[PDB]
This record gives sequence, C-alpha cells and structure tokens, in this order.
Amino acid sequence: DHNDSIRASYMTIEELHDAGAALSRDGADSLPGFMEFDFFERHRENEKEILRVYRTTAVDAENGATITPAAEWLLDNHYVIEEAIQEVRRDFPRKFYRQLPTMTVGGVTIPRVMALGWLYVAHTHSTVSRENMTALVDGYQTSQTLQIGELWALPSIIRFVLIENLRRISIRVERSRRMRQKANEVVDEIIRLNDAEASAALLKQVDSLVDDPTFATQFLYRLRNGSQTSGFAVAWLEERLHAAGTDAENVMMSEHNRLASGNVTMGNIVKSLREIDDTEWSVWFEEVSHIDKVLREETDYEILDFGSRNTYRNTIELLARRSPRTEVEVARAAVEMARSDLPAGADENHRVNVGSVLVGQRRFELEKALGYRPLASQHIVRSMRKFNWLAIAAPVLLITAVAMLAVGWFLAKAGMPWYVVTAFLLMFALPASEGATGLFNTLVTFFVKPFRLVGYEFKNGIPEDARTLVAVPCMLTSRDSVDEMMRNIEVHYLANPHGEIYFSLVSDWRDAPYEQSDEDLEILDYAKRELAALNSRYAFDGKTRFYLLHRRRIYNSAEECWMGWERKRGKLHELNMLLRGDKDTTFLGGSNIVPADVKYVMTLDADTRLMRDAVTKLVGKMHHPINRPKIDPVSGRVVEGYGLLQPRVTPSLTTGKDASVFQRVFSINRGIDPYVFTVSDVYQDLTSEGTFTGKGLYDVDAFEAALKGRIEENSILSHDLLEGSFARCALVTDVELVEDFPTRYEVEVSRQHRWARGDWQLLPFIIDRARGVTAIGRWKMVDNLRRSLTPIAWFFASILGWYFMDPLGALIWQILLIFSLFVAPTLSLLSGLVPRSTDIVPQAHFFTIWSEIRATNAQVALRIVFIADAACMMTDAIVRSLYRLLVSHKQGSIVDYYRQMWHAPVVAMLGLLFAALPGDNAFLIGIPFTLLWVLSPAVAWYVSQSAETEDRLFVSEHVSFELRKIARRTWRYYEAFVTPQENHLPPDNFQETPEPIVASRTSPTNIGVYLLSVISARQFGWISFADTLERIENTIQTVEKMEKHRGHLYNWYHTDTLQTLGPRYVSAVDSGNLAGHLIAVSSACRDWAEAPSAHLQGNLDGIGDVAGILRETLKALPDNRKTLRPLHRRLEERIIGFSNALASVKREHEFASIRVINLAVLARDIQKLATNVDHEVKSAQSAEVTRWAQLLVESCEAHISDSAIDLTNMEPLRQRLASLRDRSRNLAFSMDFTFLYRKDRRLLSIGYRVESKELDEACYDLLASECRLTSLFAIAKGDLPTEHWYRLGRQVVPIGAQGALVSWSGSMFEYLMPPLVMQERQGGILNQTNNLIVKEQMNHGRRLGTPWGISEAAFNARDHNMNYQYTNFGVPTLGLKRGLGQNAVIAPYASILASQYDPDGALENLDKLRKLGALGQYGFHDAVDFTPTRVPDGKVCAVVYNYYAHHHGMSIAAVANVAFDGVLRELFHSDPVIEAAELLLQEKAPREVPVMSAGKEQADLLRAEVRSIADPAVRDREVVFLSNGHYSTMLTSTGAGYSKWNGQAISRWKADPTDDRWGTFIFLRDTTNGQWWSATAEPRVIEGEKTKTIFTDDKAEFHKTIGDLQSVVECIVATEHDAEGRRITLLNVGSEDRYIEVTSYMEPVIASEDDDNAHPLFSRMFVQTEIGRRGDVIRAWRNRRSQNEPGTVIAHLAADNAGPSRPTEFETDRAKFIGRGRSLREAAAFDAGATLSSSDGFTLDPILSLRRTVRVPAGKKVSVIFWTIAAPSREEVDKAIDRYRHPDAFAHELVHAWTRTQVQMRHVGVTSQQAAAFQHLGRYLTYPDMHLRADSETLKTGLASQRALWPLAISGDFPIFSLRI
Amino acid sequence: IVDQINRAVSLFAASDAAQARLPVPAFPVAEPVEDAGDLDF
Ligand SMILES: O=c1ccn([C@@H]2O[C@H](COP(=O)(O)OP(=O)(O)O[C@H]3O[C@H](CO)[C@@H](O)[C@H](O)[C@H]3O)[C@@H](O)[C@H]2O)c(=O)[nH]1
Ligand SMILES: O=c1ccn([C@@H]2O[C@H](COP(=O)(O)OP(=O)(O)O[C@H]3O[C@H](CO)[C@@H](O)[C@H](O)[C@H]3O)[C@@H](O)[C@H]2O)c(=O)[nH]1
Repeated sequence: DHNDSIRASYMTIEELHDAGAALSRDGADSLPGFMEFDFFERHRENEKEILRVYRTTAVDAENGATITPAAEWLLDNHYVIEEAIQEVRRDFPRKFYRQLPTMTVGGVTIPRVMALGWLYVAHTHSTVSRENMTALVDGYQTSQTLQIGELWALPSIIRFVLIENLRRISIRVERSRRMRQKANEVVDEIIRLNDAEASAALLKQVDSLVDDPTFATQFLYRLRNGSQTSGFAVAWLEERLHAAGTDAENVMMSEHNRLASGNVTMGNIVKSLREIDDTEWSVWFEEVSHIDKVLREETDYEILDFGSRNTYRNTIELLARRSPRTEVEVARAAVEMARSDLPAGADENHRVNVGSVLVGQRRFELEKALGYRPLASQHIVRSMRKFNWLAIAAPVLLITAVAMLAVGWFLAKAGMPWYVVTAFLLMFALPASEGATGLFNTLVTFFVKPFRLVGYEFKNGIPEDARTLVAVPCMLTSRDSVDEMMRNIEVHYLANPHGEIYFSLVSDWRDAPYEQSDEDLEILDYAKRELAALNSRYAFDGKTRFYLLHRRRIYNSAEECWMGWERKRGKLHELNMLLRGDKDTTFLGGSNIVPADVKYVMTLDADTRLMRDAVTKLVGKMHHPINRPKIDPVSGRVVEGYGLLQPRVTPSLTTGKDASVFQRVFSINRGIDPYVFTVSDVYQDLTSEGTFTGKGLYDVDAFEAALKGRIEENSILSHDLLEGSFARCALVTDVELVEDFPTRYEVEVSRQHRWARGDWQLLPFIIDRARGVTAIGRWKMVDNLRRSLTPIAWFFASILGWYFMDPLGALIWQILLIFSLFVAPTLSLLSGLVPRSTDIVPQAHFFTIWSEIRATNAQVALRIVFIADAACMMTDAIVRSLYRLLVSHKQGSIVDYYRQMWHAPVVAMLGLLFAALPGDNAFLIGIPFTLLWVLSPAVAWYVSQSAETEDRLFVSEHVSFELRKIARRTWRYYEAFVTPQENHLPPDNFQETPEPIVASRTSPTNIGVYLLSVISARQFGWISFADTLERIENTIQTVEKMEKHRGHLYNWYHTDTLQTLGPRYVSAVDSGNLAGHLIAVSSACRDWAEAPSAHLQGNLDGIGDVAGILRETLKALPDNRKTLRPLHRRLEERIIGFSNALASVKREHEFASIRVINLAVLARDIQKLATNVDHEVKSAQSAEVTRWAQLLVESCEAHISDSAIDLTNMEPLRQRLASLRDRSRNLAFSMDFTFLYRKDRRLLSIGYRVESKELDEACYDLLASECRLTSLFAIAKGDLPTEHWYRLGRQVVPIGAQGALVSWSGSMFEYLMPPLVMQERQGGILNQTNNLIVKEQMNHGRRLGTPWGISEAAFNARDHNMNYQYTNFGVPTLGLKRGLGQNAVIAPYASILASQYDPDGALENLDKLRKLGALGQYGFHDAVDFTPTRVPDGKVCAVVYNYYAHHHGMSIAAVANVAFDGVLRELFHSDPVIEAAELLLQEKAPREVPVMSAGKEQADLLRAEVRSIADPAVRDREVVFLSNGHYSTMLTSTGAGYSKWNGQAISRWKADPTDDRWGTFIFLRDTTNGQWWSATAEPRVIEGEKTKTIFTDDKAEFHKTIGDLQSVVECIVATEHDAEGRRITLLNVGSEDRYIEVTSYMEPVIASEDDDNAHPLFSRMFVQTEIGRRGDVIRAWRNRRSQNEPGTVIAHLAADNAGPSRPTEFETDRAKFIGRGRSLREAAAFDAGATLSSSDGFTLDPILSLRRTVRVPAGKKVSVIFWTIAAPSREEVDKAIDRYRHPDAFAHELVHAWTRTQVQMRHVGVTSQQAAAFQHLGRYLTYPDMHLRADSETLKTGLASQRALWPLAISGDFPIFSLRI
Repeated sequence: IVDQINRAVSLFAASDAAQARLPVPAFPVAEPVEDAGDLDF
C-alpha cells in the first residue's frame, strides 16, 4: 500500500481539525514524500511523463496485451487529466507564486498553502471532499488565519499534487508491466531450451533485474505452477531471495499490495479531479474565509452581487498587502470608518454602507488614514484624472503634431511659395488623429484596468420602492405589424418576468398635415383590443403589466407635420410629467393609465432584444447608494452619481434570412463572448463619463429637473447625447443588448445621414461658453465632427495632391495615406497577438490571422470605393444642417442606385479632367482611382444582395426534385404503419426479411418526429387538409389518453395496449424533445389558423414528385416479352403527357378546376393502363408501379378535395385549430423538469426512476448532444438558471485548419438533431462546427474508401428473436471513446440529415449508396455494414434490412428544411419564449481557445481470425468444433473427427494420439492409372500433394493440389435440419480429359459413446441399414428393443451434380470393404476388381459407402455435395432428404449457417480470437495430448481417483478443467 | 485466459518428416499355401 505514492495512513474525520491545529503552531518536521524541486520544472516533467506514458499506452494495449486495472483509468479518462494539467501553470505566473509567504519546511523554502495541501491527500484516502478540507482549513485557522488569495488557490495546488501522484503511479505501473513481460519472456526462453548450462548464463545476465519485487511474482508462479517446470532456476531464485533477509512469503505477499492499492489510488485521483472540477468554490470561499465572517454582519455585503464582492475582496487584499497591516484589522477599520460616516439613507436604516470608503469617494481618506503607498500606475492614473480632458487630448495632439512635422519634412521638396502646405497639413491630419486615438485606446486597454460598477443582487426580483416602466417609442401606423409590436412587448416581458416591472408602448402616428383623420381611432381600437387580449393571457395578482399611450399631434411649425410639442424627446418628456401626475397632458383618454410610483424608466428600442436578467442587474446598480445622483443645487449637473446608464451594444451575427456579405464587412465582433465581462472604455476608465445613445434606464426626478431646466426648443435626434451633457451617463460595459444590422446599403447611408444631420446644430452649444455643457462634452462633439468630416478631407486632400504637381513622387504619396486607414482597425488586432509579455508558455492556440486580414482588406476596399459617396452624403448633410438654423431659414435595381446617387461618377470625372490638364502627368495615378470610384454603385448593389445562408442554398432544381422524390418514397413508412387501431403511433422498428413483424414499442421522440413529419408532408402537398387535421386529432387524443408522471413520459410504451413494457423509467431527453416538437407544431397550427384562407390551396408539387417517381420506376421494368414492348411506350407517352399537362397547369396562375379534373382523369387512365400491364406480366416489381400510380391518384383526389372547400363556413375549422393549438401548448408547457435538477453538480440527471423515487447517477456535461435542445426548453420554461448552460461542454479539438466541438461518440446526429429544430446562424460556432463535422466525415469516408454516414444504426449481427440490435457509432477522431474504429458502419440517413450544409455531396453519396442494394419498399433501409467480421463470403458490404421511425422523421425534416429554406426553424422560433431564450444562443466564435492535443484507418477495423495450417502432416494436429444447437461434429486438420447428435453420437471415433484415423473420409481413385488417394491428408498421402487446411468459423476448407488437379473439400453443418454437408470440388488445369472416381466412407454408430465403447458387438448387431428406390440415399436406424429408445434414423446421400445420370455404388459390409487382414491405410476396395457388389441388410459390420465415377473435362470444375442427415424418427427424414436432393441447395443453407453461427457467437461475450483460443483449449481437453498438464513430480504422488468423489464430482466422463484463484 | 493457450501452443511446438511422402507400400498377395499331409482336419 506504499508504491511510490504519497501515503500517510488515514485520519478519518475530526482528526483533521486538531491535526491542522497542531500543524499551525508546530508543523514542518517531515512529510511522506516531498523533496526540493522547482514548480515549473516539476510541472513540465509531469506533463512530459503523461504524454510519454499515454503514447506508450496507446501504442500498446491494442496489439494484444494484459492491462492492469490502474491503467484504463488513464486511458478512458485522458481528457480529465489533460484538462487538469491546465489551469495549473496558467494561474501561476512568476509573480503570483512569489508574493505568498513560505513556511520553510525541512530546510527548503516551502509556501504554506501547498504544504498544507500536501497532507490533505497524504492523510486521506487520496479522495478530496468539501467537508474534510473545510475542517482542515478551520483547524489550521484556529490559531493563524489565512489571507485573501491564499485561500483561493487550494484547488490548484490540490490538482498539482494529485497529478504528481498520478505520474508517480503511472510510471511505477509501467515499470511493473515491463518487468512482468520481461520475466515472462525470460522464463519462456528458459523453458524452451532443455539445457541447464545456458540457464545459468541467462540467470547471471538477468540478475540485474531481480531485486525489484515485481519480477519474481510471475516468475516463481510460472516455475512452480506450470507444465514442464524446472529444478535449477528455483534452486537459485529461492536461495537468492532467502539471502539478504527477504525470503519468499514476503515476496508472495508484496504483490497482494502495490496493485490493488494502485488501482484504488488511481480511481480516487480520478474521482477527486472530477469533484474539484464540478464543485463550485465561490460559496465555499464565502463560507470558509474568516474575512467574510466580519463582513457578513452589520452590513449588506452578503447581498451585493458576486462581482462587487470580488472587487471588495481585491481592494481589501491590495490595501493589506502594500500597507503594513493585516487584512482582518484593515476590514475592521474600514467597517468602523463606514459606521462613522452616518447612515444617511432611507432604506439604509439598518446595516452599514461599506462601499463609500472602499470604492466610494472616500478611498483616499482611508488610504491616508491607514498608511497606504499608492502604486506608480495609480499615481499616474489619479494625476491624469485630475488633469480632466486635457490628458485625454494630449497624446492625440502630440501624435498628430509629430505626423504633420514628419510629412512636412518629407514633402519639403515640392516647390511652391509655401502658402498651401500648412492648410494642406491641417486639413489632411484627420486619419492621423484617428490612428492616434486608436493607439491611445489600445494602450489604455493594455494597461488601464477596466472600470466596473457596483450594484445589488435581486435574487427575488425587483422589490418594492423600485418600479420600472419599459417604454418603446414607435408609431402605430401598422395595419398588420401591430401583432409584431405586441409580440415584441411579450418577448421583452418574458425576458425579465420576475419583479415589479411594467411595460408600456407610446405612439404618435406618422406625420400628417392635418390634426386627425378621424379613422385612426378605430385603427387604434383593434390595438386597444389586442393588448386587452394580451392582458387576458397575462393578468396575475390583479396587476396589468401592459399599457398604451398615444399622442394627439399638435401643430408646431411645418415639415414634420404635427408632432405635438416635439419629436420623441417631447414624447418622453410628456411621459415624464404624466408619471408624476399631470391631468392636462397632450394624450388621449382611456389609454392614459399609469401604474402609480414607477420612479424609473427604461427606453430600449424596437429591434433591440433584451438579454435575460439584464435590467434587473441594471436596477440594482442604479439603486445602490454609491450610484445615486444627488442633484447639485447650484446647477442641474450632478457632480457625483449617475442618472443615466448605457449598456454596451454589440451587433448580432445575422438578421434571420437577410445575411449578405455587407454584414460581414462593416462589423466583425458579432455576438456575445461569455469569457469577457468588462470592456475597457477610454471615456469611462479615464474620465468616468459616457455617451448616451438613447437606450438606457434613468430616474424621474433628477432627470426631469436637469432636462426641463436647460432645454428650450430645437431638439433633434442628437439630443440624446445632449442629455448626457446634462447628466452623468455611465457606460456599464457589462450587460449586452443585441441589435440587428441593416443589410441594404441604402439603409446604412440613410442612418449615417441621420446621425450626421444632428451633429452640426450643436455649434452654438460649443462656440458659446454660455448655457451649460460638460467640459468633455465639447470634446465629444469635436470627435463627432471630425469623424463626419474625414471623408471630405480625404477627398479634397487627394484631389488637390494630384492636381498641384503629382509629377512622379506624389505616387508614393497615394500609397501612404491609404496605409493610414489600414492603421485604424489593425491596431485592435494588436490586442490579440501580445501574450501578456510572454509570462507563460501558451498551448496550441492557433493563429487564424488570415480571416481577419481578409476582413480588414475587404473593409478597406469598401471604404475606399465608397469614399466619394460618403463625401457627397456628408457634404449635402452639412449644407442642409447649416442652411437650416444657420441662415435663419428653418429596394431596386442598379438603375435605382444610379439615379439615386448620380454624384460620385460625375464629380470624379470633373475632378480628374480638371487635374489632368495642368502638367499632363497626373493621369497615370488618377485613372485607377476614378475608374474604381465610378463603378461604386455596381459593387454596392452586388454587396447589398443577400448571399447564401444556413437556410437558402444554391440547390438548383434537379437536386431539389431528387430530394423531394426521395422524401416521398420514404414517407411510405408513415403512410402504411399509422393505423386507426388504437395505435396512431409509428412503430420504432420494422423488419422485412426475417418473417417481418411490426414492433409494438413507441418513444416520445418517435411521436414528435412523426408529428413534425406530418406537418412537413402537409406542407409538401402530399395529403389533404382534412386528413392532416384528422391525424393531428388522433395523435393528440392518443397522447392525452396516456400515462404520465408529473407531465413526463416513461420513454417506452406499448402500441395496442398503451402500457409500459418494462420499468417506468422516465427519459429526460425524450420528454424535452417531445415538448419542443409539440411547441413547433402548435406554433405552425396557429400560423395557418390565424388566416385559414390561402393555406387551403396546396403546394401542387407533390404530384409532380410522385410522377417523377413513376418515371424512374418505369425504367426498372424488364420489358423483354414476346410481344415486344407496346404497353411500355404507351405508358411512357401517357406519363410524359401527364407531366406536360401538370407543367402547363402549374404554369397557369389561376388554378382552373377543370385542369385538375382533367389531371385526375389522366391519372386514373394511367392507373388503369398500369393495372392492365401488371395483370398480364406476373412480376414482383410491377406491383410497386401500380401502387405508386394508385397513390398518385389519391394524391390528385386529395388536391381536388382541398380545392373544393367552401371558404365560407370556416369558423368551426378555425375554432378547432385554435383549440388544438391551445391544447398542444398546454401539454408542452405542462412539463416539469425541476424535480430532475440535481442541485449538487447542476446539469440534468439522465432520468428518473419510479422505484424508491430516485434520480439517475450520471449527468449530461456536453454542448455537442441533442440534450442541448432539451436544455433550451429547460431554459425556455424558466425552471433552470443560466449558468447551467455555460457549465457544460464547450470543448474544442484541433482538426484541419480550425477547431471542432468535441462530442462523445462523435456521430453526425449529435450535431444535427438540435439544428433540425431551431435556427442557427452562419457566424456562430455551432454552424462552423457542423460544417467542419461534415467535411471531416467526408474526409474519413474517402480515407476508408467506403461512403460516409457513420451514425446510429443496427450492426449486421443477429440474436434469438431476430432484432438486428441497435447501438451507437462514431469516429475515433472526434469521439472521445475507445472502440469506434473497429466497426465502420454506414447509415444512409446520415447523408440526408447532413444536407443543410452540402446538398451536392450528400446527393452524390446517396447515389453511390443507390448503386448498391440499399433501397427497399419503404424507402431507404437502415444502414450498410463494411466490417469484415460481419460480412459473408466475398461480398464487399451487407445491407441491414431495418426500417426506423425516427430516422425517417429526421430525413423528412431535413429535406423539408432544405427545400423550404428551413421552414421548421422559423415556425419553431415563432413562439415568444423561443425568442426570449434565443439570446442565450447566438454567442461568439472564438478562434483563440486553448486547443488540446491528440493507412492506419483501414487496418483499425476488426478483422476475423483465419486459422490456416500450412502442412497438416508434420505439424501439430488441429481440430475444430461445429454445432447446430442439437447436432455437433469434430473436424481435424487431417480430416478425422466424429458426429454427435443430442448426446448420442453417429460416427465412431476414438482418441488415439498416434493413429487419428477415425471419421468420414473421401477417397479419389484414378481409372487409367489405377492410383488412389484421399481428399484429406492422412490415410494414403501420395507423393507431392501440396495441401493446406483452413479452419475459419462455420465452414472448414481442405485444399490439395497433386499436380494438374486441384481438389477442395468444404465441410459445413446444416441449419434447422440436423445435417452435415461436404462439398468436394475437383478442377483440372491441363487440356486433357481425365477419369476419376469418388468414394465416401463413414461408420454409423447410433449410441451414447459409452454404450458402443463398452460392448461394441451389440452396437454392431443392432443396426438395420437398407437402400431405397432410386438408389442414392442409404438409411439406417437401430432395431426397436424396448419402449424407451428414440431410434434416431440417419441417412447418407451423394447428390451428384455436373454429371449425367449414372447408377451409384454402395456397400454396407466392412468385411468386404477392408479385406480381413488390412487397415484403412491400405484397403482392398481400391484393388483391380471387387467393385462394391452392393450387399445390404443386417450386416454385422455396417458402414456407409458411395462410389461414383465422374469424368472431369479439361479446364472446368465438377462438384459433388455429400450429405448426412439424422432425425428423431423416419417420418421426417423424407422432407430433409428432398430438401437436399434438389440441385445446388449448398447456398441458402450456407448463409443461414453463417447467420446462426454469428448468433451463437454473440450470445456469449466471445471474440474470434477468444474462439480460436477456446478451440486450442479444446484440442487438449479432448485428445489425451497433455502439453499443459501438472508437473511430473506433482502428478507422481497423487491422483487416487476415488478421493475425487469426496468433492461430489462424478469423475467418470469429465476432463476436469482446473482453475486456481 | 485466451493468452495462456496461445502461449502454450507456441512453446509446445517443434524429425518425423520423411515418413509422409512414402505413402503405403501397396499390399502383399501370396500364392495360397501348400496342403501337406499329416493333418486330421
Ligand atoms: O425612401 C426614402 C427614405 C428617406 N428619404 C430621405 O428623404 C430626404 C430627401 O428629401 P428632400 O428632397 O430633402 O425633401 P424633404 O422631403 O422636404 O426632406 C425631408 O425628407 C424627410 C422627411 O419626409 C426627412 O429625411 C427629412 O426631414 C428631410 O430631408 C433625405 O433626407 C433622405 O434620406 C428618401 O429620400 N427616401
Ligand atoms: O435632382 C435633384 C436636384 C436637387 N436635389 C436636391 O435639391 C437641393 C438643390 O437645391 P439648391 O438650389 O442647390 O439649394 P441648397 O442650398 O442645396 O438647399 C436646398 O436644401 C433643401 C434640401 O433638399 C432643398 O429641398 C431646397 O430646395 C434647398 O433649400 C439639394 O439639397 C439637392 O440635394 C436632389 O436631391 N435632386
């Protein structure tokens, strides 16, 4: 129990506490292991050792070797250890590992924390646990407490010690295994050579490796307990071990330990690593640290949000470190200081506000009262903060000045009187300023710590005295999109449901010159009704959470018509006065209700989506006393506090179906990054002010005062920024607000124009020191002005540059400024390349630099080609903005863009012509820019077009047609296996070859996929509307009339009885999948129920698909009859005419009824013709064509019926659809996952058990499984927190140029089942990983040669009650599971499912599968197997004949999504809860994660063992068993053996080691030469006879070439008949006819072995054999003696083939066969005469013989199939004989024999190599050859026989296999 | 198990080679036997 591990006995519990207490005052002393080492070097050595003996374990254990139980833990759980070796060496730089104090244990400098952690694993069982380690920490802290950070890094050091121990154990077990194998080799070498002198030499050579304990354990056991043993090796080993005081019993007990202890320690290490990984530490740190004990009383620190608590702890640690004072006293002094600052709070009547002195405005006072030394960086930051905005602009101005000086000195050789250079530089250095600002931002991000706010943590929602109104300012000019507006309101409410929050919508309809149109009110009435309906759906506690406000459009001046008082600014102000009470507001009666207090208002926006639990976090930060404005009395500015909050906004990846390349150019950072929390802002980290864009929450009192007291009139869209000038806007940079980005270039131009319009009316607000504005606000307007003026300055500078001189050198000039723009974005990438000054050694983090390089290049190209357009837009915008209020005035084609702009080409041409005239040398540079600029609208239109997305693909029409027809063929399963027999549920399985049976088990996943497949089929236009509703009715009724457990289901269920097959085990994944499918179905039902008018027409495409199916199937008709093919071209002309007619009909857009009636007439005529041609041609394939035509004409009839709806009395239909929608949604939302939540490791339990009410043991911890979909519902329902999603999966593995998501058993369905349901986006990591998975799957298929498609399937292997079984499959590259490359099973449906990303390759793979027999009546089969171990004869692959329901449903869903651009993803997402939970998706692809580390594929597949014997004459004998369950036979390598049937045998055989001449034998005799020999190699064996023997499974082969002739014997056992067969095949080589004769010999003995061997003469006499009419079958059976013997009639037949009809030759008398004085080795039957005189009857020595003379021709082959049969009686032998008397018949039974041998093989856990080993054991167990018996000395004093009866062992007929444990 | 049997078979393997190609030396037929005198039956 020692090894090299770290063991210190076991302290149990309550001893750790006082142990640590003693260690506190008296520690060090000594440790179990421990030595002097360097942490970094030791970690590197540990990692190197793990890689070394992990590669060693990988290269071994697969070639075939024993594996210790401590080894597979390192193999199967290598991902755990390879993640555990991380974190360590990543959380310990050269600074964090030095600042902590050390204890100097044993003389060497040793830090305290890891010294304490050293004994945690040593004094325990090497298993970590929370309670034990907390007890140790408490015991150690009983005297001396720990410090902040010291307590933090306990798990890291624990993991380090654990991996060190693991490395020790791993190297020790590797050494032990190597020593064991070396000892085995040495002892085998010793026993191989019988000499004794060489033994001494070998012993003296290996003496250097005997002192180790793990060398004699196997050695001594092998010597003492073996077969041959020895007497000299033991005489030396025993003496050596007795020397040096070691003996032997100590050695024999040493191996009893150090192995089980190793296994236990390794398992404990694995469990400890898992427990460290999954368990949290924040709650542990709060509950353990003594600092939190002080701060959890008399103050609200216990509820102040986790991030603010971390900031408090960090500040406390920083103060305690630099200032010479302990942390506890620092905290106490801070608490006292906070107490001495007065309560000064309404809600703060109790507790104490502690942040005012830690992070408040009294930090300096505390630091000066405690004696703190500020850091130099802190001094610089404080000084530059005191230097206000001057320090912000100083670096920018300095860099710009350097830029102008450099360019002026470089451009100092130009001529000209130097009157233009200064103005040129002044107007030119705008991009230089932009680059300077970017560099400043990069520097501050790299150095200055980002600023974070402080706030509460409303775990119970928004409390009283805090009410927030979310008001979206828009307009109600929406006839139909008012539904969209209320849906957006519902989504916003669903985002943050908990708390006292209310939602209102404010409107002011369009802009009309008049006052009121006197109609909008009723337009509003519907709205005021619709919202009322929403209230009925949400009215809880008598609280209305939805309100509407409407403005009355008061006239002001002009232009904007009547906007009341002002624009949206005026609307918000009016709302402000209304909220505090204002009866005479400019609003409308009725819709003017306000929910009382509501002191706080959130603005949000229309298209913006609110993140989950976002405003709740904002409410706490706002409500915190530190962040509360105080209202400066002298002026409404608020010196300290925050009245405006603005969270950061990042664009979403795509905008649904609108995703153009323009989106991926002007916005790179798209989505949310969970790793980052705070983004460093220059304006906040240095000045603590932000810019308000109009999306943020704010108060009422201070905001209203500061906004009313300063603004007179003239406010436009820029006023929001002006609001920041009258308050303190703070950028949170912690809460994400996603916002869609417009795709059309025109929309971007309009938005830029609107933004630039408002930025130029603030010039009076800047040039005038009066009014009121922040000092930094003027800088904000200056920055906006320069950012707007950059394009105009660029254009002017460039044109003047090539206008003045531009001789040669100015060319270089046009290269430099274009570089300046390149500076602007690329500097941001500078933050991604610096490894924090190479503090540590990074892992394989990739580069992926080309992606952003190309993105930057594209962005620069777009900017440079739009320079002219942007300059024109800015010029006209500024001209308009000055001409207003400065002079006292106040979709389409390329032609559309041309006419809209009409500016850049003409201006560019004018400038080029004006500049190229002077000098006549400025055109060479001007022409390229001008030609690029005049073409700008072309590239603008090209980039404005939507590109290919995850839904819209360039699939042409032929691919779509093929997919549609494949789907229609596949849907036959649901068409023919859904019946109104109280089932209404598709069976899970359907067999078709092995007497097909319909399965009676159904799962919720099957029900859901069937339901969505029905929806997809109805969308395809395959069935009638009424039929679809009837099927929905049946499915819903069956589901509700079904047993449920708290809403959940018991997974498997019966169909006819609707009961549970086995235990009522609830499946978590299946319930979630069913709920999602039901949600999607209900949403779609609502979608076509809201307007059931246009949905009743039909797609009118399915009939074309089935017509194409008939066209394709017609080509498979073997039309080669006597009457030629008249019906064939009749049918084809009819079908092409029908196709033309339907094409013309669909060309017509009026959909004439007479057209579809004529189509039905044509269809029924075609059906009649098909029936006519079928009843004349009795073929098994024309029935398919006829039924296909019949289904076609039901399809046409259904379309007609859907075309004959009244469209008037539709209210019953509408109410039925509404009721079904409501019931489906209620059933879906009735789910209850809360009880399935394990609040110990988060995640989800695999399932629930109705027995003992217990959960399952395992959990799901991977983001690459279908469980993800369920997780969405788990978040959609709101029963789980958000951290559960982030606390699982998210693993990346390198492959190709990128990284892919790691999946357990990495098939495709893990990556395809989720996206089959909900919608993904191109920019997401999910779509990228799916595309990768597809690419690598195709690559693996190409490498293996076989087409890809490895997925869930049924491997080609049988069992009793044939079901083909079912298991999971994957690829070893992306599976993280050993045992994936040994199967190589291909499932066609995987190709269909993986069609959303590559339709052409999927179709090509499907065609390749179609080239083989992978198609059946019900569409595609289950799968095809290429595994050699499960493939018969010479076939390349075997098609498994199964049909599955969920596979077909997945295929139908995939093809529907591909054809209808992901319609399912849209209808599933058409529920507001789905949009609420969708922001949890979207995310952000990383390209910087710490990626892990990893014709062999062809050889990796399992291969069957082929036991081949070279020469079965001089080598050791080989035997093989064959069984039929009730009939067994023996076949030796020489051709001997016996035949046993149900205990009693048939052919006599005796175990003679020296003779071996018993069994059925085949003899070949030449006629002309007169020579004779045997088919096998034993009795005769003539000269030459190149022979070989193959003992594979089932069949046995004996091949022999004698020169010019080849004879092969195939020995087989029959199926379900109790027979044996021998195929003798003789083939000639030379061109000469030869005569040969065959003879079969076998002695029939129907007895139970012992009876014949006791008194043979009785068995000889009691045999009655005779020959029947048509003589070729000789029968035999014992004569009836008593009334208790079976009789067992046997028979033998020749079954001549490939020959004429000739009489046989038989002889049942062995006396006339042998010769009375000879043996089988030389019989008289092969002499010249006495040729089988055919004597039969009661022969005293009965035998079975059959002779036939066969003339083998020259070149060809002749085969004869001898058969033997045994049956219980005579009345049934006739059917067995006639079954084989039929010609051939060697097949059919052969494949059945192979299948049943596979059944027997798989019924027990036996491998082919195991089978060969078992047969090798049997060869010694049966034959008295004893090469592995006991020792000669051991067997010389035992074996008394009668003594064995004491152990109740018969010892009469028993080989007795011994085994010693 | 399944490894000891394979190891034992290889260690128990490996002069009786020239006796295989000799086949059998046909058979012997004698010219009856001389029926001498001095015999009761
Ligand atoms: O499809 C559109 C959408 C907006 N605009 C804008 O209309 C203005 C061009 O109109 P102009 O020839 O200047 O005449 P007015 O209609 O008097 O100008 C107003 O035109 C819009 C008011 O309806 C607003 O953009 C502004 O208040 C103002 O420019 C420009 O601002 C364009 O951005 C179009 O021309 N076409
Ligand atoms: O085919 C044409 C001709 C003219 N314009 C616009 O009409 C104005 C031309 O009028 P001009 O005599 O050059 O006066 P400006 O100093 O440009 O001021 C204009 O600014 C307003 C905004 O369009 C015009 O409607 C008024 O005629 C005028 O005050 C400019 O805005 C042009 O953009 C067009 O958009 N398309």
